[PDB]
Amino acid sequence: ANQFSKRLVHKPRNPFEKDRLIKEMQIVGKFGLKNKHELRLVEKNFSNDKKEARLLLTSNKVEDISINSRNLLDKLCTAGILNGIDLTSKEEILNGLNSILDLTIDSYLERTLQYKVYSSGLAKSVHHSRWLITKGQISIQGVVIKRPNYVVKAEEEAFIELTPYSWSNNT
Amino acid sequence: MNGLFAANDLIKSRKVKRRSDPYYRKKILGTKYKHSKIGNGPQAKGIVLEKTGVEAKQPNSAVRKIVKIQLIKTGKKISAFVPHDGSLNYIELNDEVVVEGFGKKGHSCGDIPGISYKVVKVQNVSLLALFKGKKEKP
Amino acid sequence: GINHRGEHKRKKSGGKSVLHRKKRNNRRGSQMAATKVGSTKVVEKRARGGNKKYKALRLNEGEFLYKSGNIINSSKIIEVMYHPTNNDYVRTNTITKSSVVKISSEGIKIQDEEDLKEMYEKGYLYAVINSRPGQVGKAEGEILQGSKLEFYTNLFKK
Amino acid sequence: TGGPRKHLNRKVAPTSWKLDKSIGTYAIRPHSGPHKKDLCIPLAYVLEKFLEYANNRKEIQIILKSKNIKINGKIIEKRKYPVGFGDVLSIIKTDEHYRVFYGVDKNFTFIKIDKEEANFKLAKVTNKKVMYENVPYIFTNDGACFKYCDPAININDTVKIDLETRLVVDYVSFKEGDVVFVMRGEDTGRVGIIKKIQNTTVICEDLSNKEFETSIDSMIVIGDNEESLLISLPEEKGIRLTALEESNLKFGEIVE
RNA sequence: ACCAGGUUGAUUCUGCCUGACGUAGACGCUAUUCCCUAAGAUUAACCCAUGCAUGUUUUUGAUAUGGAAAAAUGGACUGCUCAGUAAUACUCACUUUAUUUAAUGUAUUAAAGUAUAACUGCGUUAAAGUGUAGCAUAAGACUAUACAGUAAGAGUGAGACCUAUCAGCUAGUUGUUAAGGUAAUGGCUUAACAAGGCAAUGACGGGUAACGGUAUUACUUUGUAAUAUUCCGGAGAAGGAGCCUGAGAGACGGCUACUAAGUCUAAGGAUUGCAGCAGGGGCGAAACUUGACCUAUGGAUUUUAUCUGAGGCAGUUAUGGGAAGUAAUAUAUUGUUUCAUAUUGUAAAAGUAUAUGAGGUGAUUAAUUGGAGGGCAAAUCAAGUGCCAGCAGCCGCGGUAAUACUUG
Ligand SMILES: [Mg+2]
Ligand SMILES: [Mg+2]
Ligand SMILES: [Mg+2]
Ligand SMILES: [Mg+2]
Ligand SMILES: [Mg+2]
Ligand SMILES: [Mg+2]
Ligand SMILES: [Mg+2]
Ligand SMILES: [Mg+2]
Ligand SMILES: [Mg+2]
Ligand SMILES: [Mg+2]
Ligand SMILES: [Mg+2]
Ligand SMILES: [Mg+2]
Ligand SMILES: [Mg+2]
Ligand SMILES: [Mg+2]
Ligand SMILES: [Mg+2]
Ligand SMILES: [Mg+2]
Ligand SMILES: [Mg+2]
Ligand SMILES: [Mg+2]
Ligand SMILES: [Mg+2]
Repeated sequence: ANQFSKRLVHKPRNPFEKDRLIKEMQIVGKFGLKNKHELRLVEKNFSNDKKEARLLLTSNKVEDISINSRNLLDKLCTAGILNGIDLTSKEEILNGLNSILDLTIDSYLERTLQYKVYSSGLAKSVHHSRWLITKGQISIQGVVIKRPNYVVKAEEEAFIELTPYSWSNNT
Repeated sequence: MNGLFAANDLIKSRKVKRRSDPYYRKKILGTKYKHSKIGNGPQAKGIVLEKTGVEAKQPNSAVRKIVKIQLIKTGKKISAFVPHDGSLNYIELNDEVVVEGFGKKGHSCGDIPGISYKVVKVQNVSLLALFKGKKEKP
Repeated sequence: GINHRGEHKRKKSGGKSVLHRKKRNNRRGSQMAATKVGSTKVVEKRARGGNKKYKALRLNEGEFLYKSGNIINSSKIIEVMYHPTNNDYVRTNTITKSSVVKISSEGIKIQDEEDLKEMYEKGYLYAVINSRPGQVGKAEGEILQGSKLEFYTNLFKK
Repeated sequence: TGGPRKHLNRKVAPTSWKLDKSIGTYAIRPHSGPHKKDLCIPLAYVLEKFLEYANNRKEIQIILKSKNIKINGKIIEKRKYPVGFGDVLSIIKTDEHYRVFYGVDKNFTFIKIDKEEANFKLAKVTNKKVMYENVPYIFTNDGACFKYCDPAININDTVKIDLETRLVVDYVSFKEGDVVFVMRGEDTGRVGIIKKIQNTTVICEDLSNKEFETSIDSMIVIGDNEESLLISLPEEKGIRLTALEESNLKFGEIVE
């Protein structure tokens, strides 16, 4: 269809496997997701950089080790899935793409604002966070967010608080 | 015909061998415009004329209930199969029906012989819902 | 009315051709205007984007140039002697480009040459037109002298 | 289509006009003028987008009918007037003057200049022949004619127009080792030193000591020497660093 | 970067059918929000009731303080559709010393007499339109070229679907000389002469349910397939032909004739083209309001107040893609939607956002669709019927104990 109306993700290849539904149901109940569909969105972009990580190891260009690969390592580091590395040194750039292949789906699924509340002391359960966010009681440093699947970047991690003027506080 | 400068002899030879594909042969002759039974569409309309039954093939034994209609778009006569139990009691003569196909690429499936169409609507009432009992027939 | 398109002709191989659009106004033609001899008459034309053209229906007293003495003088036009492409124009007296004529030698002051002397006793001399009459609107030409007179006189009626 | 076109579309608009490809559908088709189709911009976009003096269509007519806008020393009140390359526009009020040439990233810029530079103008000769009654003539790029000039000015040399008396005042000849300015091609806005002049291209040297080749029609020499510098240069001076050094300044250089 | 079931008393192969998965249209059942995005292309390039989409401007000033006419300027752009065309149309690379250009920019040159309107006044016909007077009476009309700049015409070469039950084809056809005509090259047209031109590297024929590229989607190990849909280009206004004005029309919300369909009449005559926006009829399996407006982007020769069904803003529809709901902590506590109200906002009205009000419920205002022998996740659970009624894409169940039909 048109660009505004194409679809992003399809059905899996084998609809009924007992060896696939058991593995995935351990992820839904642990992280607290409502649809099987919304799990499929976060794994495809996990596949797409791994499609790009393989090419940069095999590039024979002298500048591709300098530009696009360094433009690969930053984007994960701003969201904070990767921890941090020195971009001036050449040999650690090789280590950065080699560390990329050792990730999982849970490295992406853990930096979500629903789970990141419960891992802090604000929420008791993960289901306590989904019921709390939608009423509008939780705020980042200036903004009041109502989307539990909002990705939390690296620098904005420590500044999660309650809303100061909500009924969840005293006022 | 394996050579570096033999592209003119390779394309001319491989077009001849491609004509023995049984799916590709019907695309060249255009048989779906020439010898189509219903036209080119998902459904059709018709007028009922008879209510008759047929007998299925061996080794099974039953009586399959069908209906002989006449289409509007082309004007031909054709037979369709009533697809559910106790559904023929709704049907009266001099009425309109809607016809849907079986889904086996123009062939007959099951043990019903020579018939490739089934009824879906009677008087703009869904026969799948009317068997469930949600609606009533006027 | 009269087109100058090229879409109607056959191919290089000889196969037929097919059209796909109607007649355009860009390639537009006209009919032939045959300039006769008589009393003078000039009509005007309108061409594409102004640019007026003049056509002459009946022409008289054309201008000619003497090559040896290098002067220009007017003379009358009497008869036509030769026309290259079609030999029927000599009986209908039509003047076109490069068709030799017969002019009066009254106002002309000629030098003393051997060839022109015998015709100069009578009234007539020879000239050849060099301008497009139907589009410029007036005739100009040269007087025959020397071996150029030797070439045309083999083609005369005799 | 039996005649000319009068409507232009925003998607086929030039990207150097810095327009948004958002909600609009049509764009202003400017008038015919001295400049080409590439080096011209409409006037109504200048008072709206680049300069910020008006908000809607009504305030455009207020500044234009008040007769303060002065392009090449002339008052103009038409919003469809094309502003070309190199011309100096000014307001009579507030003594504000600008020169118009491209930036570094193939976009139009406006640079505030001084009143000593506000007088003159630069152009480039393209053709020269002698007209009727034995009078010499020199034809520039924009279409102005000039007679009785110095015979040392050749076909490719540049001139200096006084813009008030409309007389040729100074000229700079065309040779090697001259500072140059480019305005077209894949490389626009480069300022360079001439090293080798070929018959159709020129082999040049950037201020960052690089190299590029460019046809002769796309350049204009602004000075014979580095110390001349007849005009004022832009702030970047047209260096246009590569994407490697843009990747070097962000993250530091690669230690080896 | 992945395979499974089916030929035999059992085994190994070739070979096909079927299951699992995409992309465009139609259909059955069920639906609470918000933002974005789409809607008579497929059959009929079939016929249309009604209403509306092209006029501006002191240039002069209607026995008339601001409007009659006449002049000037644009109606050839914009918008709608895909019938025809297999290449002449389109894309790319070149040429035009072989050509034309109103409105634009810079320069060169030159400088008394003569109509018709509006007005006043006599009329005509069913209608549609038109006539005779007042020596009637106004403004107007009787410079030429260069070089840039936009716009267009004309050439050369290369690329592009199926068919041999289509193997020979072409006579203004191929060339020479000359003329006419065009703004211009050219058998573009006409005289005279000559016999040339193309083909298994597919000529000449036949078919298409064939408008060409492109932005953009899929699937991939050197690349295939779709592309009416965004944008550029070409062709047509019931079917054919011809022409006026004009810088630019072989123009159709301009004129003339013939063919197919009509409509008004007082019977002598007069008249119409919705593949423009709404809307109706027919056709079909198949597609929306006979709605408001110049707010923003534009066009009309300076466009700050004129016009603008181009173009915006709202209503109807499971056309699709997003951010979300229908509970949480241990009967109880707290508190999301279905209700209303301020401000912001709108051309004027919605709507979104920020704040504020009440009432008390998750058996509620707040969940459906398909399946349970194998492929293929899930019952030899119960009651009826007995090769009947029926189910099953393929293999296959139904003969009084059916996990394979009907109900729970
Ligand atoms: Mg199927
Ligand atoms: Mg149609
Ligand atoms: Mg008038
Ligand atoms: Mg079609
Ligand atoms: Mg067609
Ligand atoms: Mg009169
Ligand atoms: Mg002949
Ligand atoms: Mg296409
Ligand atoms: Mg029609
Ligand atoms: Mg038109
Ligand atoms: Mg047309
Ligand atoms: Mg016509
Ligand atoms: Mg019409
Ligand atoms: Mg319509
Ligand atoms: Mg529909
Ligand atoms: Mg159920
Ligand atoms: Mg199982
Ligand atoms: Mg089935
Ligand atoms: Mg089953």
